[PDB]
Amino acid sequence: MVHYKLTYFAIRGAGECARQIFALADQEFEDVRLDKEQFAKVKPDLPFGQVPVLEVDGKQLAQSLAICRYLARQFGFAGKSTFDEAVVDSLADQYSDYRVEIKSFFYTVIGMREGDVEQLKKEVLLPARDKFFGFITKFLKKSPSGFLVGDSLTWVDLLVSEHNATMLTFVPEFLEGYPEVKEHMEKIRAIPKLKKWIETRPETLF
Amino acid sequence: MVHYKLTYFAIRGAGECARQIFALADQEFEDVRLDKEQFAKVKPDLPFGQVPVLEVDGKQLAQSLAICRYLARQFGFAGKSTFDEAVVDSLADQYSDYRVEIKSFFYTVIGMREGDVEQLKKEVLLPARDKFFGFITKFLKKSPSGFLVGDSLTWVDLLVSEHNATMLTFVPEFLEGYPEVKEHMEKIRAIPKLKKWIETRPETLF
Repeated sequence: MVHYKLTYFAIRGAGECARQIFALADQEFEDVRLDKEQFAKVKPDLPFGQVPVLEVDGKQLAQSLAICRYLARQFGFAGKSTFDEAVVDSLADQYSDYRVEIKSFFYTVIGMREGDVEQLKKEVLLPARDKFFGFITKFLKKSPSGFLVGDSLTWVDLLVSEHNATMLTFVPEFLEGYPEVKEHMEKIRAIPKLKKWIETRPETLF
Repeated sequence: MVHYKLTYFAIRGAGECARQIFALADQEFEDVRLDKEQFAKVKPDLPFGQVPVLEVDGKQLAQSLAICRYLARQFGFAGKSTFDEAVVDSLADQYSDYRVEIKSFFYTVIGMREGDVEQLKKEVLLPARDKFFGFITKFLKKSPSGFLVGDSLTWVDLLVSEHNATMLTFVPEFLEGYPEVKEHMEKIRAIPKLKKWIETRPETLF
């Protein structure tokens, strides 16, 4: 069959969505986890000199979003129509904008950058999250099934549920003003094959 | 009969790549260009409070990339295989990473934010275009046909060529060490249905 290989760091981060799609599909893949120094050696061979990279039968595909969308389409977690597919897409991009907003908080909290936590929480993380969650919860309120688009799992469900789960580990009161978002993170993560993966996957933080 | 409406500002920006596919596909649409006050009355009703928004028989879709991809799939400008569609997706995502890096210089020229144009250009813009252009050149040099993916026009071809033409009007030597980038811009813009649009669309600053 198709051979899949995902090359990324030894964290969840931007590789985890792919992993979560594979586990939802019962799809074997080679899960290759690099440290900093091995990234430095292989990166000139990557399409944009960056991880995560997906090879399918040796053919490279980079960019988490493009990878996550591709695998979802292959295994039917993209949306049930091309329009719902675009809607999934639009939420995943809104999520990414958010992530750009908070890049200075996250990289400080994960100990990879210099800065003041509580202050970067106040001025950068909490605003950015309010806007993002404000929009996310409108989608959730118009969804009786609890999934972000339609009434079936799509790849954004994973992006957002997994990020929230990670955040709680750094910011215990992250879901404070947002009961729907919390309900969503628990609904997605209790999906048996996903649940199995969260239990068995390598343990990192973030 | 499918009715399309594009809602955006009186500006090229995030709306234009949608407009260009509509030009290539010979597809009628309502080009709705709003001002400050108009946007503000409508803002609460947009899915993430932002334009561009596309209405497809009344269904809203936000986020420029989600929008262009969806349009591209409809009219055969997305890629020839779902993998190629992935690779186009990833160059679009790289393009946007590069727009995030250059934001600071972009809002300065545009007269949106403060900051020095000698500084920001040397320090932010040109090293970022250097990184990015090496990528685009690599895909170009891999292509016998001139497009960035495959032997056919794709929607990242439109985003990349429209940004270069735009940047060219703030930075006269953006593109000086980069003949194949220039040839790509010239080649995409000469496509007759797109040429006619560039010549007939309203003239705006950006």
